[PDB]
Amino acid sequence: TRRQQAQNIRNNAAELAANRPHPQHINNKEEYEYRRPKKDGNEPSHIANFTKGLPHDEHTGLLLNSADYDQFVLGIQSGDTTDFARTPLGPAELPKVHGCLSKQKIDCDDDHRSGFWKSQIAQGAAGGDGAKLRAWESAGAGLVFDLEGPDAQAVTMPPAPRLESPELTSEIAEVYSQALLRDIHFSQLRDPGLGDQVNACDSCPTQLSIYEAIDILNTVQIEGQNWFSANCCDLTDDEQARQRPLVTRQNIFRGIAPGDDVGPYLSQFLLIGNNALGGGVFGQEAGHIGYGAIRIDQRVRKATPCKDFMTNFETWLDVQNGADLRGLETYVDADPGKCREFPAYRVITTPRDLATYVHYDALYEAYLNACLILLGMGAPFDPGIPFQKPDVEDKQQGGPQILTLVCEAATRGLKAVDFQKFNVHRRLRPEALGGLVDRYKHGKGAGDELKPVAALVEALENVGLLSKVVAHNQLQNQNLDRSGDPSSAGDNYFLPMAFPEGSPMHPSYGAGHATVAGACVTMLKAFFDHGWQLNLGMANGKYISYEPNQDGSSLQQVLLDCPLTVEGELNKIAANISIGRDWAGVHYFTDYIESLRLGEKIAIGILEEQKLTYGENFTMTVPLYDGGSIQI
Amino acid sequence: TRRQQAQNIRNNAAELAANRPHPQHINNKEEYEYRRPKKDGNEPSHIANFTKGLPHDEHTGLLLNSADYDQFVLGIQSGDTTDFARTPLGPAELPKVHGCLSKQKIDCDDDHRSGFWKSQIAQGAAGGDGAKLRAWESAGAGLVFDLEGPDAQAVTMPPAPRLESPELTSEIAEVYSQALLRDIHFSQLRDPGLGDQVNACDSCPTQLSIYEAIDILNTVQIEGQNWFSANCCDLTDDEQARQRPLVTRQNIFRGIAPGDDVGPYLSQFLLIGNNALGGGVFGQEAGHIGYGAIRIDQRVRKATPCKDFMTNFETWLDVQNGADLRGLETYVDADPGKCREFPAYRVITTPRDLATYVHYDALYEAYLNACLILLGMGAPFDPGIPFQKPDVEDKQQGGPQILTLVCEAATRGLKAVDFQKFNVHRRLRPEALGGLVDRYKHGKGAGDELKPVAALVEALENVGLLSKVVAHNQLQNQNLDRSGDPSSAGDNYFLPMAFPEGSPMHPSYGAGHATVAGACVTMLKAFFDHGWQLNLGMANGKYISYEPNQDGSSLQQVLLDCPLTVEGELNKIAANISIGRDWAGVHYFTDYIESLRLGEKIAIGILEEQKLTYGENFTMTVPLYDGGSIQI
Amino acid sequence: TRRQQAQNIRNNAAELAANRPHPQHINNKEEYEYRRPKKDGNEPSHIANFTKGLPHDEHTGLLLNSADYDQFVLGIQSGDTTDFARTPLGPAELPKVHGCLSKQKIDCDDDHRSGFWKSQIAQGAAGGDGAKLRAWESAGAGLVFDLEGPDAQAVTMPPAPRLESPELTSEIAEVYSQALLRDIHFSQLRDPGLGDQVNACDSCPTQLSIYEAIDILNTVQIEGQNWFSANCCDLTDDEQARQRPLVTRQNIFRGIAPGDDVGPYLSQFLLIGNNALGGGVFGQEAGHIGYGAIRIDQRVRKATPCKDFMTNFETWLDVQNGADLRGLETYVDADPGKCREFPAYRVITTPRDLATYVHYDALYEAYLNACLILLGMGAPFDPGIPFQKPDVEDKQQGGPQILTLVCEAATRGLKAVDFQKFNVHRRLRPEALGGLVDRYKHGKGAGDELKPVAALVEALENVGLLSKVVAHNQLQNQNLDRSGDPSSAGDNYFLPMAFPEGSPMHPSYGAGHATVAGACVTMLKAFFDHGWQLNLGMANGKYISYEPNQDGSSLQQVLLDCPLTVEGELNKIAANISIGRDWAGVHYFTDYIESLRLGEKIAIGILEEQKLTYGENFTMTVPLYDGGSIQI
Repeated sequence: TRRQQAQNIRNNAAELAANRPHPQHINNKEEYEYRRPKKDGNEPSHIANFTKGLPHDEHTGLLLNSADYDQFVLGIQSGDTTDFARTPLGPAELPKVHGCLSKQKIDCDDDHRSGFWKSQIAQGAAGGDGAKLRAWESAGAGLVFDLEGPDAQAVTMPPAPRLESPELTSEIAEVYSQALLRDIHFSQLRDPGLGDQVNACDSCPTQLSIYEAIDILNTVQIEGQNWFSANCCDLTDDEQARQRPLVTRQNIFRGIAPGDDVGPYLSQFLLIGNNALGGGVFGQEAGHIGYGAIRIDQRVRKATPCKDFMTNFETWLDVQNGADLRGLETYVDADPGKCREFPAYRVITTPRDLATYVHYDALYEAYLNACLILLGMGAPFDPGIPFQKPDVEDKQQGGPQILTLVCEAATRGLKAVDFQKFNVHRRLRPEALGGLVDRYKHGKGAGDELKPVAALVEALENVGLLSKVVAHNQLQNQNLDRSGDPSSAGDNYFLPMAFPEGSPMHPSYGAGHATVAGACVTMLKAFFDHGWQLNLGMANGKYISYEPNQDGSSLQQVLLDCPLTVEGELNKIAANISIGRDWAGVHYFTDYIESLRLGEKIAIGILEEQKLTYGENFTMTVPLYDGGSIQI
Repeated sequence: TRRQQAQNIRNNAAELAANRPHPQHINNKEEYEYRRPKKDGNEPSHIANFTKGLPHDEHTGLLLNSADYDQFVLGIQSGDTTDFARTPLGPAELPKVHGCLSKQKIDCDDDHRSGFWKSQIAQGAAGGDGAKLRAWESAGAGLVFDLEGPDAQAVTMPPAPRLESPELTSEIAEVYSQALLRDIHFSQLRDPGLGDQVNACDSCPTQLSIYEAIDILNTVQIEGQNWFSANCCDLTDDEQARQRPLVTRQNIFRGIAPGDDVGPYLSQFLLIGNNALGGGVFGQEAGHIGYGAIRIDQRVRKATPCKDFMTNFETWLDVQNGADLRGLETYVDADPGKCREFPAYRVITTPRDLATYVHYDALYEAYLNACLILLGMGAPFDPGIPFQKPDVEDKQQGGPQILTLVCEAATRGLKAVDFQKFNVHRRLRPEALGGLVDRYKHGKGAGDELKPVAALVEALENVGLLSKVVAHNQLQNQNLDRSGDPSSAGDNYFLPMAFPEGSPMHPSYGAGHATVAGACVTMLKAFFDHGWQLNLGMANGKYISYEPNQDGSSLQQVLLDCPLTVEGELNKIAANISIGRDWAGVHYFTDYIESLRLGEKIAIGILEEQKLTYGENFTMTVPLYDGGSIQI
Repeated sequence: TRRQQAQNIRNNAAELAANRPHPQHINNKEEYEYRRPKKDGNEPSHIANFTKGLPHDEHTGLLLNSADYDQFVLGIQSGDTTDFARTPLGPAELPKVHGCLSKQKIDCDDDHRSGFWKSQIAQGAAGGDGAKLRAWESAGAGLVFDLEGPDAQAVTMPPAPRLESPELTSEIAEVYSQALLRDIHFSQLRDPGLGDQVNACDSCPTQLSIYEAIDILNTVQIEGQNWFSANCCDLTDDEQARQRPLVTRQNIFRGIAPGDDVGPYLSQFLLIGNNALGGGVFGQEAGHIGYGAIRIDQRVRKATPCKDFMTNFETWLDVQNGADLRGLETYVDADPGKCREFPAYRVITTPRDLATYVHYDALYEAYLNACLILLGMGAPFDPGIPFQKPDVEDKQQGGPQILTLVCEAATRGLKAVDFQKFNVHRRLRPEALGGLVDRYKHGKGAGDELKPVAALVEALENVGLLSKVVAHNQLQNQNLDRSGDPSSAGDNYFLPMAFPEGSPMHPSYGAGHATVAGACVTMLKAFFDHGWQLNLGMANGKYISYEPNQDGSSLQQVLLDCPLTVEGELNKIAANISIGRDWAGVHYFTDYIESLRLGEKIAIGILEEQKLTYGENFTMTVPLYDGGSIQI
């Protein structure tokens, strides 16, 4: 009977996931490798680990005490609510006995917290009361199982690069450059041969151009070796797989995924909408997705340009001391004359607008919207699927199953990475590295604590990137909000941050956005005819695309020799959101790719388990990011 | 280890669902009860079963041949792709031998199909070629299992009413009235004491008012017994549970769910949006949901008022003969002067606009949007959940898990009902009953084929509802599109239909919308603090609500003694979409309630299975539609 | 072999209990429904939940902070000793930050605690030192399993009434009346036709009589609907089952259990003893149970009449603030002249004496004593049992097995309800509701916090019950112990309490006494010939009973048309103890009945599991409280 078959199919699906090979998780061992001097001993400095939220020394900016970090890990490893509650959080005083846990300055008894914060912004954040202290997010999310999809520890993602490696130097340099090119028009990030390029309507003091940035990444090197230039023999099988080619105007800041290089940087699905329901009142260039009978506006809230945060020591320290600064950024006010709340809201013109998109990005928003656009267009499903082709011939006739599935996959994604972030890699944030660079150039830290970073900064200084960043930060510090801060005239080398709180309160390696992106897009490519050429139009023989205006009032069309595919744009939107974090300065490149590669494994795993529920015995062809496609 | 624990938790969750009591599915036995005369015998007429798509006699309008229906069922029961492909579809010729299967008129060889259709619309539907033949949707969807949630046959929904019963007469009469009140302003559907009521800007010839409609439902009776008036003793335990009170201006067409009666008819979540991100450029009354950084417009496509379909025999017959007429309805063109594509798109003003909303309603659209509004407002989660309250105190801090869960539930919903629709109840559509009424009054059918309907029509004629419907249809037939049809001057009693194809190609009992509604809302009430009073505002002491303008340009505020709750509006939006179908004339009331009651059981079942994955050992309190709340 | 059979019978008994249907636990959802206003938000007030022990605001008397209650639940749900230890207890100060946990005033460092208490009694309780702080009892008792009997979560008891419901209003009104009739003679609680009625020897100022009280319960109504008057149709299947008839002189305060109405209120087993062992020196009217060779005195400690506690705000607040006041009540001193320590100890004359009986009632005391009386009388066992009838004929010949079984059942009882009290219903105590009434009439609470209670108090005021309670309390406050309290001249509406600490430190719904009562009596009815007519005697044709004297020196006989049965008195003693709490004002009526109905299910379950151990293959016939008897 079905009662038996139901219990079995569910039991069989559990055994499938159990029979799948379980890998062993490896890290760069940096955690306990790099050390600093204590009284009659050397201790692990944890400069190359995530330390945001823990007590940071208010003068130095380094991890205040190691015993805090050692307790912090034990709470993750033991998975105990009690152990994690003993870990000190925020500004702290050092213990009188050596090796004991730091004393937390802030508690529940503090209604006014202005005194503890060193930055003017944080001091007057909570309407004058003083900024609140935020804790670590989803610490015990990696220790939760699921009824469908592979387990969190049943899949791993290969180890992250090191400070001494040439690979990282290119990654941090790439992130720095993106911060200086955050106000650039998206039309610049592509080969000028495709169409006429434009400059952002708002004239912003730029310390770096594209042409310069391309030279930096090809020139930057450690021990006379560039990441892009290094031949296969020198690199490991891991590094070989995630190695990129020489940086080009087309492929700069673009993900290594089929169809990313083809067309403009910005995926169509983040711009275009569906044709107006029934009698077409507007075209696809309008930017209204066919959300059934209602619509979805593709315009995003415009963050007031040339406004970066965490540019000086005081601002940076306070954030790394867990100062809650969410929603302190300002946005452009609307124009009464113009319709559709412009400029207050506008089409994604510059990387800033993408950073804002991903700042409050709903988990699957980017990929749900993509599914709606394709459904409204009338895109065919991968022929292998049942109830396709004519209604008359076969007497049978789904969208419902795919729509739920893109959301299903995201959940499984977060739990897989939340283990990798915390339990395995425990990697520092790019902004947290941005600090280390400045600290070395100010000659802070005890003995040879920051000696590991010495090799990194020289390459960044030798390519002349640091010189620009210091000059760029100087102009940002003339702002009244952080001008009062003592370090304003201190030539701060800190990587500029898009959000006042910068990165979230969870480690860098494994990206929440990228893991969800890889899983959600994989599901969409599985169901849809991945190859299907988007019939957006044709103009003067060559096939038509879209990209934003200089003011972002409408979509400027771009004309391509070959048409854009569903796969190419699905891979491109996956890259956009994942790299969208890299633009804000919260993830490295390698965070994008390895999370994405893990993302599809979680997704694939679900489809293989859900395959037993269907008695049709069909096949689904899923195109992979690493070349060929897998039959399910 | 986890590898073992992972396999077990999944195996344990399967046993939980298997240990749950499995009910036995019962129907009204109407299927093979009502009979008609053949040569030297009586055969099952199947007048009280879903027959849409099968061959209907082109002169009579009845089921052409029973052998077609008997084959149709066998394909569902056997669950064989081959058997279901032999069932004849669309216009057909009768066999020369008696008891053999009908010969299908249309095939793949027909490029032009204009000749087979009797209605002018269908004849010139496919740009002059002639309307296409659509098949049955999701026939084998009820025969699919899932990794999470209870099985399709592990849960049932009690049997549907009969033609002879007084309960149905009120339900069909309620649906008829809604068709005549489809152009009514939503401000009318509430007690006038709450605020000033308005009339729809567009002046439509109305054959029925609210005041009249309220009398009809209280007056209408079978064997001198009204559905609302009948005492508990007379009714069964099933009928007792789904019994309603005497119809009131407040509770007319409103679902029996806590908070449905309270406030206006239209739920806030189908009107209001979230406050503009960052610096508030607009208010909640704007109707922009906080879809992360972008937004969702709450305005829906306006279907040109006073336009109904399937009003005459020719139009009705062709649809019941599986004529594909999707997207033949016309919509109002935009005004160049006004912003935000008005009136082309507008706020949901009249039931028509709700019918359009649910015509292309994305599965979870109504309930996802509701989740976003609550999340953007900053609504608290049911306190029982982990990582709540202060960040500092507990050192821990989800929306991601609930956002996926509302989508997860919908999928499981469709497979549960798709069994009930096809495998169990196989109930006719309200539009298909609308035909039966007309046929009896035209004196069609062989012998006492429609004798069962005789008792129904008399009550509808005795309350004077039919008289209005005939008068209402007359005006609709003066339209040029169906004026040429012979039955235009024939006093057609057919229930007017909102969509040209009317109902979908799957039986009435068990509602796709309502089953998904019940499941999706149940999930939202579980996570959110169900009681939480919405702080939409306060005006002159009394708490403030919203409802549309007469032209639907903005939101007119309504002032209530007590504030609106999250539960009340979540129950109300659940009712709106489910009843939204009843307005279009595709579902009865009982379809709304029993699907919804089944919906929460599917939802509850998932949460109980997913409970094993968490080692926190918390509790979730879920408020039920039938009074008290269940602890998970 | 037996070694195998022993392991199997035990394994088989475990599977039996596992195969029994497991219900799903539902509550009135009141917990998170009723809300109060905080700064820019609404929070769950928890006015309708058990909050005794938690911090209560010392001016208002309401729950001081919700975050305390939310922590309190999490400790129960998580079942963690650590989490429950963080919950604040007793008088507390509010936190400076909002949403954080309240600071406990008292700790281990306080030797003198007089300062924290607001009531004179509590201040000078611990011999001048100041009352101690008591904690919650048997919080983790509901999370313990057993080797015999069904599991705690394998059985549930249907949900409790609400403040808005008419059912509760009658229940609270019934409890209030009992407090005013607590000094009444037990001869009054019966139809005067049975025999001559007497008044309590001690003349007590009574604000309410029986005749008045009977009118109150029939008159009291919510929305013009009385609990006893309401027809079946209006009520739910749960309410239908626990619905009572119009209150009568016979059935007033008497449980709905076969034989409760028959005879006097007070069960014989709480008065009579066994005939003196060997040569009868005294009769059964003496009140000496045949405890083997020794005896048990049926006389109870006399609490000095007209002495009630928690009559003013200060006394009430301190108790609800967990002030330990156990054993502060005074008892009547003995008379040197009279034998058998009278009046210090006496026969149960007034409900006060029953409240004292159940104040220190040993778990099974009432039901063990009942078993001894029946055994000493020579009552026959239910014929189905082995080794019955003649010794000569059958060559075989138990009391030992039943004597242990009544004690066995009690243990299983407490663990079943302790889940319902804490984990499920979490219902407030009647005394805690008694406060809410007063608070509303003093116009305390923030905004519409107590609006829910508004409907309740009006009915109590409209029947004129409150007027008496205020007048009754005034006289009690003239006592020197609570006269100094500021609220003495404040017209206090608080329900008078029998014990200085009133109710115990565990929620109201599910009664420890009633659950044990239902289980213990069920076991006794199973073994004994339930029907057996007690041969207490015969006087002037009609059969003889007993009830106390006005001074309580002996037993006054009552003469009945039909004789009393074992079942009737076993059901009556079960009711007496359960309602004995209702007299003290610690349980509602519904607490008595639903606990009792759950009690027999726990008991029945044990007998079914223990059935496998016997190879005789006999049957036991158990008479149920809901009509017919079940064969085991």
